[PDB]
Amino acid sequence: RMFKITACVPSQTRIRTQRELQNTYFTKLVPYENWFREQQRIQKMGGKIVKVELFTGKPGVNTGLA
Amino acid sequence: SVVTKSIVNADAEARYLSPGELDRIKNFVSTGERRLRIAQTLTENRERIVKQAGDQLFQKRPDVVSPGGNAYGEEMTATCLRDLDYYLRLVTYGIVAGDVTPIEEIGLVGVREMYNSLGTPIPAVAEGIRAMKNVACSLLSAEDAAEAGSYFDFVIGAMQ
Amino acid sequence: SVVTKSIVNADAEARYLSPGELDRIKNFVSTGERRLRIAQTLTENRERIVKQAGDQLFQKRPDVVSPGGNAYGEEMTATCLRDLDYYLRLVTYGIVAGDVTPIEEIGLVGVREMYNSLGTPIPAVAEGIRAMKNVACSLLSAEDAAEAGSYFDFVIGAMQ
Amino acid sequence: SVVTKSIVNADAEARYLSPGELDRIKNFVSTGERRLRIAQTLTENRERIVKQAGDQLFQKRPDVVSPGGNAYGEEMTATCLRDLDYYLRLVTYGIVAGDVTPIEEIGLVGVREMYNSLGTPIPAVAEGIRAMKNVACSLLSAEDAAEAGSYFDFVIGAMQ
Amino acid sequence: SVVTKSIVNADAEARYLSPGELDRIKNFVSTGERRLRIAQTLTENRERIVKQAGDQLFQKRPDVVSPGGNAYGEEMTATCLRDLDYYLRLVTYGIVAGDVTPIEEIGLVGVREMYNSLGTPIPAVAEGIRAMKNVACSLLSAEDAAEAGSYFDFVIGAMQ
Amino acid sequence: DAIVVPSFAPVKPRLDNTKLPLLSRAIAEQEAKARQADPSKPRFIELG
Amino acid sequence: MQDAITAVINASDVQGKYLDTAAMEKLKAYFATGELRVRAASVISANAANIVKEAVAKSLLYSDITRPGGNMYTTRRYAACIRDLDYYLRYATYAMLAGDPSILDERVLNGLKETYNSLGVPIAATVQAIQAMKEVTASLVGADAGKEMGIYFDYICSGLS
Amino acid sequence: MQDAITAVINASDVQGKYLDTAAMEKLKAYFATGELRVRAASVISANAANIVKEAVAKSLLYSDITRPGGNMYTTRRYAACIRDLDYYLRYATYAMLAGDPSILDERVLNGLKETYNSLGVPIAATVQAIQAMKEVTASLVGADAGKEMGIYFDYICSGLS
Amino acid sequence: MQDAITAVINASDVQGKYLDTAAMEKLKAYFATGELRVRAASVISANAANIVKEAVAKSLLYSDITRPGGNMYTTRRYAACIRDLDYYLRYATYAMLAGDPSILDERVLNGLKETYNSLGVPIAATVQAIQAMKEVTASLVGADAGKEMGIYFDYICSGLS
Amino acid sequence: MQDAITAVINASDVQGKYLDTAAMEKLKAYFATGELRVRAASVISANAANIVKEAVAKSLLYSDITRPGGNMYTTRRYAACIRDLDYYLRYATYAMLAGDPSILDERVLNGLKETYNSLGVPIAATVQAIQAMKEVTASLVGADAGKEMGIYFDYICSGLS
Amino acid sequence: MQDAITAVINASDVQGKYLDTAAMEKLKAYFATGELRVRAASVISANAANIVKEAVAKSLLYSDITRPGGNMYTTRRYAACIRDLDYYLRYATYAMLAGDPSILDERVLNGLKETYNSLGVPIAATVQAIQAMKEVTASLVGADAGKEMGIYFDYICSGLS
Ligand SMILES: *[C@H](C)[C@H]1/C(=C/c2[nH]c(/C=C3N=C(/C=C4\NC(=O)C(CC)=C4C)C(C)=C\3CCC(=O)O)c(CCC(=O)O)c2C)NC(=O)[C@@H]1C
Ligand SMILES: *[C@H](C)[C@H]1/C(=C/c2[nH]c(/C=C3N=C(/C=C4\NC(=O)C(CC)=C4C)C(C)=C\3CCC(=O)O)c(CCC(=O)O)c2C)NC(=O)[C@@H]1C
Ligand SMILES: *[C@H](C)[C@H]1/C(=C/c2[nH]c(/C=C3N=C(/C=C4\NC(=O)C(CC)=C4C)C(C)=C\3CCC(=O)O)c(CCC(=O)O)c2C)NC(=O)[C@@H]1C
Ligand SMILES: *[C@H](C)[C@H]1/C(=C/c2[nH]c(/C=C3N=C(/C=C4\NC(=O)C(CC)=C4C)C(C)=C\3CCC(=O)O)c(CCC(=O)O)c2C)NC(=O)[C@@H]1C
Ligand SMILES: *[C@H](C)[C@H]1/C(=C/c2[nH]c(/C=C3N=C(/C=C4\NC(=O)C(CC)=C4C)C(C)=C\3CCC(=O)O)c(CCC(=O)O)c2C)NC(=O)[C@@H]1C
Ligand SMILES: *[C@H](C)[C@H]1/C(=C/c2[nH]c(/C=C3N=C(/C=C4\NC(=O)C(CC)=C4C)C(C)=C\3CCC(=O)O)c(CCC(=O)O)c2C)NC(=O)[C@@H]1C
Ligand SMILES: *[C@H](C)[C@H]1/C(=C/c2[nH]c(/C=C3N=C(/C=C4\NC(=O)C(CC)=C4C)C(C)=C\3CCC(=O)O)c(CCC(=O)O)c2C)NC(=O)[C@@H]1C
Ligand SMILES: *[C@H](C)[C@H]1/C(=C/c2[nH]c(/C=C3N=C(/C=C4\NC(=O)C(CC)=C4C)C(C)=C\3CCC(=O)O)c(CCC(=O)O)c2C)NC(=O)[C@@H]1C
Ligand SMILES: CCC1=C(C)/C(=C/C2=NC(=C\c3[nH]c(/C=C4\NC(=O)[C@H](C)[C@H]4CC)c(C)c3CCC(=O)O)/C(CCC(=O)O)=C2C)NC1=O
Ligand SMILES: CCC1=C(C)/C(=C/C2=NC(=C\c3[nH]c(/C=C4\NC(=O)[C@H](C)[C@H]4CC)c(C)c3CCC(=O)O)/C(CCC(=O)O)=C2C)NC1=O
Repeated sequence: RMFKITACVPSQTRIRTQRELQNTYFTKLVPYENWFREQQRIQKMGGKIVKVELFTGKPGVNTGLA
Repeated sequence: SVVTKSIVNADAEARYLSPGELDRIKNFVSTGERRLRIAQTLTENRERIVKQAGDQLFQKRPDVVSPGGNAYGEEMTATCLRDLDYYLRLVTYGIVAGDVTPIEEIGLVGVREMYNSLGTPIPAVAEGIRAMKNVACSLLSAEDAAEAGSYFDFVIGAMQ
Repeated sequence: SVVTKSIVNADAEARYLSPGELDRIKNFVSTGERRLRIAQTLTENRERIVKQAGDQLFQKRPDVVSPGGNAYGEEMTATCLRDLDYYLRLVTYGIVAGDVTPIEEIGLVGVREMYNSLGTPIPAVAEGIRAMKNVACSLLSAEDAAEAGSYFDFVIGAMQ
Repeated sequence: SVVTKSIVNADAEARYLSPGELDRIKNFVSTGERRLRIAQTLTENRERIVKQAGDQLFQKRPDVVSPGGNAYGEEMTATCLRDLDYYLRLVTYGIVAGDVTPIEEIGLVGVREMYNSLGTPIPAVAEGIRAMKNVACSLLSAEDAAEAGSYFDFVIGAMQ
Repeated sequence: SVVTKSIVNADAEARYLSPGELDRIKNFVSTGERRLRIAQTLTENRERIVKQAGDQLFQKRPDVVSPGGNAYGEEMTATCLRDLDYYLRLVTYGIVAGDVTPIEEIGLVGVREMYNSLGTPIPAVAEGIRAMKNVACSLLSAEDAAEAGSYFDFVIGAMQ
Repeated sequence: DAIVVPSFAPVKPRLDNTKLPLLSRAIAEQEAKARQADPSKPRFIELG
Repeated sequence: MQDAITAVINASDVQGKYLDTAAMEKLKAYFATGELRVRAASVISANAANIVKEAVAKSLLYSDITRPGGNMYTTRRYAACIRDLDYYLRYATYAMLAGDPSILDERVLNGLKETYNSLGVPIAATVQAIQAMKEVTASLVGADAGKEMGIYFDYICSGLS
Repeated sequence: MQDAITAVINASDVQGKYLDTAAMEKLKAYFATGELRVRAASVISANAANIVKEAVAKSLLYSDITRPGGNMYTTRRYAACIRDLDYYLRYATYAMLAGDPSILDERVLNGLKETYNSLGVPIAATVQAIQAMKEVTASLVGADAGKEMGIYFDYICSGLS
Repeated sequence: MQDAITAVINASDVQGKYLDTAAMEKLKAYFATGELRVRAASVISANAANIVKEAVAKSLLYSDITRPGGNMYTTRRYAACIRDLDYYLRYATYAMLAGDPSILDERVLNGLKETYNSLGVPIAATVQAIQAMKEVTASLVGADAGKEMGIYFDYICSGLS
Repeated sequence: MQDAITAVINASDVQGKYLDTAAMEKLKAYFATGELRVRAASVISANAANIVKEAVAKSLLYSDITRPGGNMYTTRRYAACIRDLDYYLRYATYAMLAGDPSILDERVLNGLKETYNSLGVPIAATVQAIQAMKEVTASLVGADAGKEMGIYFDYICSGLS
Repeated sequence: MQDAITAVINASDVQGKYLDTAAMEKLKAYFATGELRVRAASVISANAANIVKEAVAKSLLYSDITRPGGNMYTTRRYAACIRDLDYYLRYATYAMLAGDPSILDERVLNGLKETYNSLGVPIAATVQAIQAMKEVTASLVGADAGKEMGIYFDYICSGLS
């Protein structure tokens, strides 16, 4: 059940001379198992979670999950 | 704040605060009145601390206020003195907070990049903050002045 | 211990101990004598706490000592009473140390795995430890009972 | 103990303990709890009891503590209080024992010779014990005072 | 003897007698008076030491003199007391010599082999010699008894 | 087929503490002061 | 990721002004309340599992959502629901200890509404359930601490709503 | 001699401190045991002669010791054996009531082994007889009393051997 | 990782006994000494850079080691050498604060021998350098604290050698 | 990783000859025994935790090892010990199902004794424990499947020893 | 191997100093206790076999270890066990005579744990046995000397652990 997510990762830890746009703003497909762990990590990093969609799977399915 | 750091550690391990971490915030809670007192005398004497320390800094390395120095002219010297006031109130925030997280966030990350973009010498900034520390120590009691001095020391180290 | 926890965190941060962390170590050092006395009275009343609390637990949970229960049979009941003695021992260690580090290392980590293999219900174990906390509270003054109660609270919360 | 005294008499008689002797042992068994309670009261009020007794004894015979007296000076007065405390502890032992056997072997055999050698006045020591008896009667229940007074009285007679 | 053992060690390492070894030789010769006196006491009381200690051995180990035992019958018991007599003689020789090499040379090299061939119990012989040592304690003053006791100790230790 | 890092072995320290200089001073002090006379107490000659 | 002290100094920093006596009054009030907060946290932690059990029993159990086709039917979904309630309680006590709602917004409510609607989790039912948690927690911590617990529980309710 | 109470008093005197809580409960243990002790003592006195007779019948009677040349094979020797057994029994009953082995050490077991040895009376035979007397005494006195009487008689037998 | 307190309670735990009075005496001694430890740590933490600077100057400089081909020659290796010296001083003060050398053996000296042999670092030169650190830090913290820092520095020396 | 069939065909593959009749016979034997192998695996899959519990009680409990200082003492160490027994039983059922001990050598017995020596685990006590597991699992699966489980359990013991 | 005097002079030699007043103190203390050490050594030399005999009976006999399958079973292994106890007692008397535990570490406890683990000897059971020896030898030598023997028997126990 891959979740399509859109998120930001502003970082005050350092000022980066190399490219940072790629990591800063991104959309990724995160599987259902990973999403809670990733949600907690990005929320801890303090980035704003702009958007979430259920790219694969169905909103509710008792069995037959991906 | 130490409260913030304790919550962060427990959140990382997905645990409620352990009794020791709870005891830490208890101790800081009782220490709060002392910390507020130290910050209060700093803000009451903010003008005096800034002024004589600034004159001492210019006396120490006059090249800053000499022609060709970054702070040559009354307007330039005024803005640098404004920066000294900025850093002093940063230290007041750190003193009440109990840790250096507010100081770092407000005015440290990228310290070299900011002041070299301005063309200002960071070692000279260090001497200015050192003068502020000395004047602040005079206005603090010796027992209290140890606590404020630690934040000043962190700031000068970060300036370098 | 307070010292071991502070040094662990400072080791990860690669810093000589922060002045605030040293201050906490100072306060723990001064309060150590009160901690030792609290631990002393607990070990002096080891016998009363175990038997009184265990009988409270069996009243609260007659199922465990019933036939078809985990502890039925004087021998099995006695070994559960031993477990209660073990956990009181760990709590006395924790009170002296000042953190849960000894408690969690010695026991209370793989607690669910061990007790699932043994067949005991871990909430029932938690009920027994709660009874121990109540008896110890009665044997302590209100201040002292609060300090010891926190470590008992950590143990029962981890059991659940 | 009373049992010890009965055993000594039986050993001399070369006969098993008499039925009446066993009956008194039974009475001692019954009165063990009451005797222990009285002894606990004396031990609890120990410092105040002998403090008041010392003041009363020095008032009755001021030459014990005056210049040229045996206990002249603070250190020797404290030693006099210790001797009284030795007697008080012996009386508590004897109250627990239910017999004069504990005291007689400690402080009632050769005590006159020892006190004569050091120079302390035997009559004044006896008065001090009497002052203790009055204080104990004040600090104990009426029948508790009667029994404790009896043991105290044997000590006073021994001093004579 | 001490003299011969010192000479043997010096012979092995090819050295003339060291000054300290010469002192020890001189000391042993001078205290030979005490040595002879102790040996004279033991030979004066050869009869009772053997007789009393052997009776104590028989009482402590009834199985040795029981039927179907090594000492059954007056003839065998006479030989058993003869063995104890031999060992006391060796002990007196050892006291005179100042060393245990005469005792070992005569009667501790192969005692297990000889006694097992005879059927005699080696631990029982050791216990008989222990009885001789205990009898010796009364006969010899405390200072003297320690000196003779060591030779008895070697005999029993080798026997076991 | 060998494991370079099989597992990290615990070590029993060779140097026993309470022999270390600071604790040793403190242990001496607590013992000696306990045996000595006690401040702020009425009876001190009675104690063994 | 802020507490009461961080919020006060950051607000003064946004103004650019130095610490004011009114700001220090806010700090004093938080310090005066600190010990009360700490003991509440210990109680919450020890009884956290029981708080969740009682609240779920009083709010969600023996109802249509646990009945088949109700979004908490199936063991996997039931486990996720109780876990989420556990996390709500833990973050709530973090916020209570801090004395600030910043943690709730930064680490809980962000993306929570978007994810819950994406999976169609019944947001009204969750809000009712955490209200049930709120009264259980109020009983355990006491009235004083319960009022502080209440504002952060209601803050989470607002974010879900 | 000593008692349980007297021995605790002696220990407290050695320590130099007034009655402690530990002293209180040690003394209280003696106080509780007193009822059992005195009842058993009355029984022991009542059946004392029968106890001796039963013990020797169980152990040394109808044996080579009784037969000629067995250290008990005379009217005088037999009377002496019964006498020494009665001496041990009486002092043991004393000591059981007292609760301490000081009485047995001071009187019963002083030089007894050496005197027995020089006479030639068998220490092992006496020890067997003492154990038989202990069995008979425990039966007569009762289970709880037998345990205490066993301890005191054990001191006598062990000291003899 | 262990402390003096943690070591004491762990020893009692291995035996399976609640903290004995002897164990309590050890713990009380550590508490009595804790303030002295905190003071000494405050001192050397402030002077850590100076301690490293003086030790390097006294033993490691103006020698072949810091001239071409000497293992301290090259700025990368010079930075690494002074970094290792601050490592040693920082862990030494951790061990001093703890009152236990378990920190040093668990962290500092686990395979440190092997790393230096691989790298080509001269073990003897490192031992000389930390000996110089020991002299400087002992002078700063005083005699009684210095003999406490001294044992931990010598423990590191022995591990290296 | 190999099984009986894979080993047979690989042995023929090295030669490059097609499967001859003797190789076919070996394959037929494995097919003949396969049905009982499947039944045994299904049986001990059902009783996995119970088998571990029984073996632990049989040899590892109420012994010094689980008493303080014994290496099964401490809750973590108890969990690790039962985890290892779970590992051994699961790999034993893998080897029994395959008909080859290659899994045991490849995934269990390589670097196992050295890790146990470093950890301080008693190899002898582990061997005893899995011997007890062998008894319990043999009883559950039956005698002939018990012979098959036994050879692989013994294989594990030999590797540990 | 060292003794108290050799250790003192070796430490002074390492620090390149004539014997200190504190070093002279340690030497005097050893000389004051020396005659007591000599007397104790004589006592347990005479009773060495008896001490081993009692300790074996008091913890190692009529137990699962000496019953079949318990390592001490078999006459070989019984002889080895009692020989090891004689080794421990003899080296304990060496250490007591010397006044230093260096003998124990250098000749007994080096590799002893490793060999016992390889052999299958129970380190716990040997520790229990030598503690039984400690009790017996303390009774024979006396209380003062028994303390001195204990600080070396415990040293052997700790090495075995
Ligand atoms: C300066 C003219 C103005 C300004 C800038 C400002 N920018 C940021 C943060 C980011 N900027 C970028 C942009 C780039 N990243 C890149 O890699 C490149 C090259 C391809 C560009 C142009 C990104 C990604 C960030 C965010 C991540 C980061 O921190 O780098 C900030 C910080 C905002 C914050 O608080 O987190 C600021 C302040 N600010 C001004 O006032 C000017 C008008
Ligand atoms: C019965 C063998 C054991 C037992 C059970 C017990 N269960 C409950 C309550 C609930 N059980 C469920 C279970 C499920 N929900 C699911 O979706 C599925 C899978 C499809 C399962 C298995 C639920 C949801 C509830 C609560 C709400 C509800 O009914 O929907 C109880 C009552 C709890 C109480 O004591 O208050 C009990 C007792 N009890 C036993 O003794 C057995 C060992
Ligand atoms: C319980 C009151 C209700 C309920 C919940 C339910 N939630 C999910 C799934 C998710 N919930 C979250 C939310 C969080 N993740 C976090 O890390 C945190 C802490 C900051 C929260 C609050 C997420 C990310 C998911 C998806 C991934 C996951 O399961 O973890 C489910 C699962 C849905 C499914 O399996 O398809 C359920 C059932 N359900 C109810 O009926 C209650 C009203
Ligand atoms: C000269 C322009 C400035 C200056 C320098 C100064 N340096 C030192 C001492 C040392 N310098 C080095 C440098 C290097 N080591 C390297 O491996 C490399 C790369 C190849 C370099 C550049 C080193 C190692 C030392 C330490 C001493 C030594 O080499 O043994 C000093 C002496 C410092 C002292 O008091 O001891 C000085 C003065 N000083 C100036 O005024 C110039 C601005
Ligand atoms: C107790 C209130 C409940 C209970 C418990 C119970 N436990 C056991 C058996 C064991 N318990 C332990 C526990 C520990 N080992 C540790 O190292 C620690 C930390 C220091 C702990 C707490 C262990 C190891 C055992 C195994 C036996 C052993 O010790 O050798 C039993 C016996 C189980 C059986 O049937 O065999 C019981 C009954 N039982 C209850 O009813 C209570 C709710
Ligand atoms: C139980 C019968 C005995 C026992 C065991 C014990 N084992 C460990 C630790 C480890 N065991 C292993 C072994 C394996 N790892 C595997 O992946 C597999 C299957 C492929 C096996 C067999 C490993 C790697 C470890 C270390 C890592 C870990 O903790 O898992 C311990 C813990 C030791 C410690 O303190 O760290 C214990 C106690 N203990 C006993 O008393 C039994 C005789
Ligand atoms: C027997 C005819 C004689 C005799 C023997 C006796 N033996 C013991 C005690 C033990 N005997 C053994 C023997 C063995 N252990 C072995 O492993 C083997 C080989 C397989 C043998 C033969 C052991 C170990 C003991 C110790 C007790 C135990 O097993 O735990 C006793 C008891 C000694 C005591 O006082 O404790 C006795 C009496 N006794 C005789 O009278 C016969 C002549
Ligand atoms: C007795 C308490 C326990 C016991 C012992 C046992 N030990 C061995 C074998 C050996 N023991 C040693 C130890 C030493 N060698 C030394 O030189 C010294 C002093 C410096 C010691 C302490 C050694 C080297 C061995 C192996 C060589 C040998 O056989 O001597 C065994 C034999 C094991 C085997 O089967 O081969 C036994 C049985 N056994 C117990 O049950 C007790 C707990
Ligand atoms: C050398 C001197 C000497 C004598 C005489 C002696 C006698 C003697 N008689 C005994 C028994 C006995 N003696 C009698 C005696 C009598 N019953 C009667 O009805 C009659 C009136 C009477 C004899 C005519 C009885 C009945 C017993 C057995 C007691 C019993 O066990 O029930 C016993 C105890 C059993 C035994 O031998 O172990 C002894 C020792 N012992 C001695 O050492
Ligand atoms: C400290 C208290 C005390 C003891 C212990 C004691 C013992 C004692 N037992 C003695 C003799 C004796 N004791 C016995 C006793 C026994 N005969 C047996 O068969 C049994 C094995 C054994 C006891 C049941 C015998 C037979 C004699 C010698 C009697 C004689 O032949 O003259 C003697 C010699 C004097 C005499 O003949 O009575 C003494 C002094 N005396 C004491 O004052």
